[PDB]
Amino acid sequence: SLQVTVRDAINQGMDEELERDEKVFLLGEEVAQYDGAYKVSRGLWKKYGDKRIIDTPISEMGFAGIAVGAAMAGLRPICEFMTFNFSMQAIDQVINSAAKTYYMSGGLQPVPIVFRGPNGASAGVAAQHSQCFAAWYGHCPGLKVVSPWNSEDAKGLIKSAIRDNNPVVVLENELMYGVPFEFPPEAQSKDFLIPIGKAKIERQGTHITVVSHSRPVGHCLEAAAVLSKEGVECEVINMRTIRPMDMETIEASVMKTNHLVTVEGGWPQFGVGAEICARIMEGPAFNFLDAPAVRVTGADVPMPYAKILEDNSIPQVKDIIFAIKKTLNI
Amino acid sequence: GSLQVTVRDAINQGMDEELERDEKVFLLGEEVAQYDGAYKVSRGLWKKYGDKRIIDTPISEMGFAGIAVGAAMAGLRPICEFMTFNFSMQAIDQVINSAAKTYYMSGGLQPVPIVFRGPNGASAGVAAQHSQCFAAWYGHCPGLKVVSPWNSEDAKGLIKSAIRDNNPVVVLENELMYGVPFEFPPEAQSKDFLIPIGKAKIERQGTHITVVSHSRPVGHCLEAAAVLSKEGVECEVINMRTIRPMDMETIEASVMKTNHLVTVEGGWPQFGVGAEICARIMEGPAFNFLDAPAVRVTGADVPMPYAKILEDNSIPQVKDIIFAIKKTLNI
Amino acid sequence: GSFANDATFEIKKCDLHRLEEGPPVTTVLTREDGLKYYRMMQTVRRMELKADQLYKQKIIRGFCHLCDGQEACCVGLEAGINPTDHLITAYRAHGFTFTRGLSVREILAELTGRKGGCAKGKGGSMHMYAKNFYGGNGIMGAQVPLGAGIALACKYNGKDEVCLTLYGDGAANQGQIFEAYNMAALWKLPCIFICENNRAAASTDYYKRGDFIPGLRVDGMDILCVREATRFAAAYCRSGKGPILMELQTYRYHTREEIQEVRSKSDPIMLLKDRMVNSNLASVEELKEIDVEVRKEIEDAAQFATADPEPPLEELGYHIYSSDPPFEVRGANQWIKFKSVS
Amino acid sequence: ANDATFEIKKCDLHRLEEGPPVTTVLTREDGLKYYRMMQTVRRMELKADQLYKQKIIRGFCHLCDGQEACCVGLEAGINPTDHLITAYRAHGFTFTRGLSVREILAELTGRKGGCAKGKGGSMHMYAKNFYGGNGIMGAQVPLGAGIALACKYNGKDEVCLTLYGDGAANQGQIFEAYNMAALWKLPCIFICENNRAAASTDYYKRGDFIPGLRVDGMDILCVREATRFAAAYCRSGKGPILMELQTVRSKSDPIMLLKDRMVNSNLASVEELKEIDVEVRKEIEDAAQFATADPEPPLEELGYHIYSSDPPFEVRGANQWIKFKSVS
Ligand SMILES: Cc1ncc(C[n+]2csc(CCOP(=O)(O)OP(=O)(O)O)c2C)c(N)n1
Ligand SMILES: Cc1ncc(C[n+]2csc(CCOP(=O)(O)OP(=O)(O)O)c2C)c(N)n1
Repeated sequence: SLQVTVRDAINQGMDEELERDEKVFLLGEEVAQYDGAYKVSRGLWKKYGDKRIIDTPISEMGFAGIAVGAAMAGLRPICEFMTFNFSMQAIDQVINSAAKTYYMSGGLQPVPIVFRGPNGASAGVAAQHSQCFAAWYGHCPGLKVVSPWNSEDAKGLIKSAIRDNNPVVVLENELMYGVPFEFPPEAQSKDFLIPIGKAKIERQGTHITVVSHSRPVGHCLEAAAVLSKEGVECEVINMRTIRPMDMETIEASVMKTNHLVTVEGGWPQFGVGAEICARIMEGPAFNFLDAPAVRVTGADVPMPYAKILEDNSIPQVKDIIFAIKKTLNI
Repeated sequence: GSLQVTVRDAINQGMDEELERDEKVFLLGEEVAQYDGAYKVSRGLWKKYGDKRIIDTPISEMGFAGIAVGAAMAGLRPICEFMTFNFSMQAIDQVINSAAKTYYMSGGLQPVPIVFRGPNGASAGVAAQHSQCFAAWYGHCPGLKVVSPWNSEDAKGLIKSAIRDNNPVVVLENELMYGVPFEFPPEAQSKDFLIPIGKAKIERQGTHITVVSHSRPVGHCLEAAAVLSKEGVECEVINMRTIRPMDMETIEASVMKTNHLVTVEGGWPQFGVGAEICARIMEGPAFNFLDAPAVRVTGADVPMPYAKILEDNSIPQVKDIIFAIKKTLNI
Repeated sequence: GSFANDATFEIKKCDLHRLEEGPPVTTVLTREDGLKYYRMMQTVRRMELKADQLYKQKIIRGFCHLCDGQEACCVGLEAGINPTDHLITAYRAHGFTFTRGLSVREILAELTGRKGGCAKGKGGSMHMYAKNFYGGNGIMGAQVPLGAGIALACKYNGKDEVCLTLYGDGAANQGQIFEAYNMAALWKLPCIFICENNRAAASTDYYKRGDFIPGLRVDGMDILCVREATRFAAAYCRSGKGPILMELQTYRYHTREEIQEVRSKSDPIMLLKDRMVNSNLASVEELKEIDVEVRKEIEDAAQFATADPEPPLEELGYHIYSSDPPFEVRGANQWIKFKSVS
Repeated sequence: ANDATFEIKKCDLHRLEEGPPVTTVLTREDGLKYYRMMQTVRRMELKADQLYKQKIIRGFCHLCDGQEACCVGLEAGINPTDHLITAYRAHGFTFTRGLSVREILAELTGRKGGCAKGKGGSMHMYAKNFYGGNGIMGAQVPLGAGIALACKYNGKDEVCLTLYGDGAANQGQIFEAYNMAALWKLPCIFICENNRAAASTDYYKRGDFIPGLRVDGMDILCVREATRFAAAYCRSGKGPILMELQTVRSKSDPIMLLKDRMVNSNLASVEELKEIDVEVRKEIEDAAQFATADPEPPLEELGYHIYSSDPPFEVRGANQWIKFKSVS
């Protein structure tokens, strides 16, 4: 076992897929000689060169469309947005040119492409650099949307994303880049894959099901550890995939715990938690709920700059515990 | 003294009356001037107000949308039309990052009075890239206000409120509703007719089930309610009108009487409008009043196909609403 | 009663931008190529006229943009490139779908939204795809970066293939086109940017809009003039000199709007007709025999497109993802489940 | 000496027959004002750099040190009734457009005394006729064209300066703004801040049909004169214009150039400019301590200022039981 950060785990994933398939290449801003805007692609340009690691100008709509074009022509690009806030300039290419193309062609033109980059809140980057796009991209047919949390999640999903013959959006997290995790030998392998569409239970529990994705999954584990000292066993579930989400794992947990709380970083209205709550109500686990499911989300505001204000615009550990204790009437 | 007025004419009345009221109001977009409007919504406006107020733009969505937002920052009150809202994705950064978030980031110093209007959602044979509904996307974002009119009253009252609001307002219209006539009462014909943003309207009183919808499917809900009424099932059809901030008190008050809830929408199911209504009803005071789980009627989970038989089955039909209602009521 | 095998023709001189020498002003047209180009143009013409008829009869729904009057472009460009080269355009792709190899039966059946269509009735007029034909695209300007990426793959694979990336003059102010100019020149992509000008913009010299990219303005009603410019531009990209911009000046047929003064003087089929008869490459009787065969083939295809049934409802969810296992997609309510197969 | 004439570099032209003059007159009063303004911006960015390295400032903090001849030179060529907008490197322009050093630093440190009450940070600071910094690159360029549209709309002969860096010069929306500005003859001055990924580095030519001029951005007198020329061009109704400012310390510091020019021509003494350095340096330390000792904004104001001219309402916090009051 090794100590591997999520940033190093993504670097391992992309490196192994570049070495495996010469049709795979990476393009984006500062991905080459700068070693990555967040050092995620460090050393890749020194290993593969201008042909496979392509520094692009600040022209989001332009190089995203260029990536999709190369994907239609038979290549397997990795298109990095510096943050996904900047993907809104290219979101027409993601949705209309990439996601919908295979369906419109009647099964003739596939688009094997990956859109990766950090997503959601950071630290002091204010309103225009803190938006979470999990619900937006998960809303669209023809896409696959994933949101890794730890190092295992990051490497396994980035490798599945590249090998999938369809557009995959990889919503990363900047604050998770530098966090180390125990990396078991199974994750160090070049054949390590995490299938898209299956969630992982990070903690077994019996009193309440807590579902989350990306960085707040760690806060759920912190909350569950505090509540465990009080006799409350939380079952924390890591979505991993946003579309198509693994509701069967959530439903099976709710049928055991009889309680559900969703935790997400993005905005509340029409967000990820809203879909999970609608699905349990339409689904077979609704009769097993002994209390309504509640959503823990970010504040319904543009992200403020000040440290004290941003801290209260993001789900905190005490916010998860408070919602959990409300659900259990304790 | 009522008149037969199409939704297209009601929007045209709204914009015309607000242009005459405030010289800071102007309309820009593709084909809005000499072509009389891509869907004839802005007919006659250029002949009345001229090049200064009705501005034909090139096909440069990100560019002229940003120009509108810029003009709004300098004190004007633009009306930015997208020919359809599929094409707004090229300009969506200006709506979200430049317009919605600015007043908050400025600390309350720089308001952005702007309106984004145009048809939204499915049409007839326009395929996948021309049929997307953006109600959930724009409703997801703070600093915006999102409305979705249905009939002629909705269109004129909301378009006038959108122009008078000092903040970015998105008006998601519907092309298939443009040519539909409705009885236009004398109160709506006035130049002072306003429909407040954030309040829903009950289109039909009922006691057995609450049916909430917005835009064109509201008419299908009324058609379903008329069919079920002959069978002894009284539906309470609710027209949201506003997507953000939606009127949950009106839905909650209805569920407390009917004990059943069905949402009907044209857009995609996952992370859509119905998902928020269902999540909010579960978090709210009305959850204990439900005698059955709330179910969602949405569009099919696919890119919009072209063929008539396929497109017809990718959109909520009246029989699909009746089917969901009878499932909820176990009849 | 004697037919010349070939004939030399004077072709119009292209206006240049950042180029010292342009395409030749003379070209050789053989009898076989003339008859081939003529049959191809007359097929595209009768196909668009039939589509216009079905559109008026409301058998075709939604959009139906016709390219009649521009037959020298889609046929002229095909004569100057290889089948192993790549091409992409916007929403007016009926002619290019036929010139890139698809049959008139497939194109019309797709227009009528039937199971026999090239896209199985899923795409309609704007989304038809073929081998090395990356289709029409409904979002204006979006196909320009897509084509630049196809050119990137051409350079990536190093088989000396080029990509033709077309856009109309109405799309020439899309910002993403200028982003594609800068990247294509920066990486020397074998991309031929083609602006289809139909005769809004502060500069109407579209062949100069690439600034650093050289351009040439071509008469798009002369098929031989288009063929020679395409051969020139394709050879330019194959030499590794990077991208090139090409403006095709054409006119669309779809009182003051008399404008028979374009059909009478500049019709591309009539120009190739007059050139071949005066140079003894073919007879007037020969070209009338071709018109009859083409008209019969279109009516036979239109009959197929009219009688062919709609796609089955069971295939509504098919082909959402490629190379994926089967799954179910949600319909109008949670009790409607469509099976989705790759 | 009361005044003195100075030689300024000749601008390279694009679609212009006659350009800005190659000589200009600088008065003693303007020189001392330009020097104090430039020296204040310099000491302010160095102080912010220290606080940024000390992590007192969070997130982004793009500094404009070395570009003091731009924001001060541009202000000397425009009126307070003119309009200006730029990207994320807006600290200098915030001060030249009327905000005090205390407000800028307190906003950088995220305190209630900031100009945006700690809500915006480094990239989103607004002032009178200053439409702020913008975090999305290129997006501010169409915005400036719209502000120029309002200038023409109101018809009081006002202009808008729209700045963008050389790294953003390949944003497609800029070319969309070029085409519409010339089409409608908008009084928009497109300004590309060039320092040292682009097929063409002649940024003053990228407007094609829009005329351009390339200016020495290290000479404050050359920036002022080129700006007056570009402003007069837009006020005459000739439409937009594009202006490239090119912006080592041994013989290119903009403060060192103006300092040497005024002393050699007896416009000021070395002792005067040193006494101004002391006055400016004291003002920076006084503002920095205020920005450090000032408390954070109160949590009760987290939801304030979401909509303008609206009735009060409450917004949802981290969970459905946290409610923040929102006031316009
Ligand atoms: C990005 C985008 N903006 C606007 C439109 C709407 N639109 C489609 S074609 C077109 C041009 C008008 O159609 P046509 O009569 O064919 O003129 P042409 O396409 O020849 O310019 C417009 C405005 C679009 N399809 N995409
Ligand atoms: C549209 C957009 N794309 C990408 C980014 C991310 N980004 C911010 S600054 C930057 C490069 C600028 O770096 P620096 O040299 O510090 O600033 P400059 O000298 O370019 O002004 C990038 C790619 C952005 N802010 N906006």
